Parts: sequence; C-alpha cells; structure tokens
Amino acid sequence: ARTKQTARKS
Amino acid sequence: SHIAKGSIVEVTSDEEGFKGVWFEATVLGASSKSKEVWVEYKSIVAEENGSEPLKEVLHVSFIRPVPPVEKIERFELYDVVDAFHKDGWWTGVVTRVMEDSRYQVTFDNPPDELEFGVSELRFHQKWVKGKWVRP
Repeated sequence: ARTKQTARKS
Repeated sequence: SHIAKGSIVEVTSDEEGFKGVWFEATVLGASSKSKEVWVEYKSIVAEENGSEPLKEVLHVSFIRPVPPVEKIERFELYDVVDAFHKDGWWTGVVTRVMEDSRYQVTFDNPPDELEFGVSELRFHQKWVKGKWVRP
C-alpha cells in the first residue's frame, strides 16, 4: 500500500 | 526453517533511513557462497501507484521469522515496543500512558514521538541465535 521510499522516515 | 519457500518472514535494510524497520514479506526462493533470500513484500510495492508487490534479494542476515502474536490488552510505562507505522515495524519506548487504551511511543533516528492505539503495538523482540529475545 506504499512504495519503499514513502515508508522511510523524515 | 524460516528460509523455506512460502514461509512468512520479516525483513530489514541497512540503507540509511531504513535501519531499525521490519517489513512483512514472504519467501519466494533461496540460495541452497551467496546465502541470499528472494522475498516479496506484503505491503511494500515496486513503485508508484503500485500494483506489484516489491520483490527483493536480501542477505540471510536481514531476514527473520515473524514474531509470535500475543494477546495484549495493555502496555506499561517504559515498555519497549514495536509500532506498526507506515506499513513497517518501528522500535520505540512507551513514554506516556494515555487514556482510551492509547500510548505515546518515543523513537530515535530520527528522534520522534507518536501516538498509537493498543492494536498497533506489540512487544519488541530481537531474533538472536535462533531465539526470540526481549531486552
């Protein structure tokens, strides 16, 4: 439900 | 055993901004030198709007089985916890018990404080030497 980079933080 | 084809696992990365996070995945294949594991994420997608779950080939070091699920009605203050956030498991510590079965959890790298319900949390366990270990 999301790409890997919209899972990363900041 | 958790490496076997079709077995449900959790996987992590060391690319910066990813260290400390565990994503749910399913094993597709494994090397029988390389010792690699081929996996398909459950909630992470290949790119964009996303119809295809992301597939990845990771070293066996970044793969662990899924931690046993527990019946949990409440966490106590300063409990070390995993929070399901942005489709990934993040480790933090309960820094305030709120009303309505809710909790404040403090995370690091980067420093942050988030609110979670009880259902979004589980006990933090590291997979060490084929054993689940609480801190």
